[PDB]
Amino acid sequence: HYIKHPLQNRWALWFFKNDKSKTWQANLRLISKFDTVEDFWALYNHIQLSSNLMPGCDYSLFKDGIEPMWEDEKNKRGGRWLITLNKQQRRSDLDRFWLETLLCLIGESFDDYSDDVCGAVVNVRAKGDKIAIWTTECENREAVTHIGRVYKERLGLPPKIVIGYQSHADTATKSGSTTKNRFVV
Ligand SMILES: C[n+]1cn([C@@H]2O[C@H](COP(=O)(O)OP(=O)(O)OP(=O)(O)O)[C@@H](O)[C@H]2O)c2nc(N)[nH]c(=O)c21
Ligand SMILES: O=C(O)/C(Cc1ccccc1[N+](=O)[O-])=N/Nc1nc(-c2ccc(Cl)c(Cl)c2)cs1
Repeated sequence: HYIKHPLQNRWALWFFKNDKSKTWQANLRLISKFDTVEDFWALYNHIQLSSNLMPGCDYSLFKDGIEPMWEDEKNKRGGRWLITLNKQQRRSDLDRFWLETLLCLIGESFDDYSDDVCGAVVNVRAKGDKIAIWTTECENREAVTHIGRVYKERLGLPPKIVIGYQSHADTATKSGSTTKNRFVV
């Protein structure tokens, strides 16, 4: 006898293929959804086993009903904690960071503040990979800084590695690199 183990939330995995030729929204595809521990690992292990990372090919895991874009009702007033990797952290750090990020989400690692979490995004870029946790209200200093503190600790980043929280509204009018931060941790 084998019972499945429900997650607190249902999650959706999205794929994105970079192409500045086409409008941004056109490059997004919903892969599948899951709401159990078993189904999470089945999907995670399948991607690790049968797929290869590719520059310009992003994955996003968001709560059911939240599209992984600024436009979404649940993201428009929100923002993200951004982790920027060096080019050499691609190997033997990116995979660890991403899985640890996924587990923060589905395990609701931020306690009552996990409610403010929308999802997470990994960008694979030759310029340097990026991982981010998106939250729903960029002005909720309490929730945002708590999520940031726990997230940084969970990833084991050295204290002198300062990570920043960007409002999506600011990002939309500049760039994730030149976008100034609302908070640091
Ligand atoms: C997350 N996101 C990104 N874009 C567009 O895609 C561009 C690249 O966004 P990016 O997140 O892929 O970062 P990248 O490393 O490619 O480059 P940089 O951040 O500019 O340094 C952005 O400049 C936006 O124009 C977006 N456009 C819309 N409409 N909605 C979104 O959520 C969104
Ligand atoms: O043109 C492409 O390169 C495409 C198609 C695409 C996709 C989105 C936007 C545009 C386009 N396009 O241009 O046609 N690649 N699609 C991919 N899917 C996976 C992929 C999905 C799901 C799981 Cl479970 C796994 Cl293991 C791999 C890896 S790559």
